[PDB]
Amino acid sequence: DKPIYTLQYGNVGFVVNPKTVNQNARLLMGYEYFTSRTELVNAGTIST
Amino acid sequence: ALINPQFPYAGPVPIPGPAPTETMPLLNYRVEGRIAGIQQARQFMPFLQGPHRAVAEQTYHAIGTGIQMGQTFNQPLINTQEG
Repeated sequence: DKPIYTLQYGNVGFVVNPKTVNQNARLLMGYEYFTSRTELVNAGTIST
Repeated sequence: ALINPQFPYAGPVPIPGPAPTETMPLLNYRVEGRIAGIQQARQFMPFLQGPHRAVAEQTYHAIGTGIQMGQTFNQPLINTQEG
């Protein structure tokens, strides 16, 4: 309902404060998002 | 709001506030967007535009033919009454 969008309220970050960290630890991040670009006039006409 | 004397509500949030960041900037987006795939003039449907008959009327063709032919039997003659 309110997508994270920097430029709307400064940089935002996802945070994890770990209690235990084993060797080769890492966070695998998965994102779902919307993104553009400007639209130019449409092609496709077929003469004949 | 209620203010109570002598414990008055500070007259402001004052100058001791902690400015936490300068991240205030929304960087303007600059972009060029092109949706240009060749379009072909046609789509296929099962049916578009038809106003199908819910019942038809009964319909027919016509013919006649023949001639005028006949076998006849007549009433007998009778005595005439009056006149």
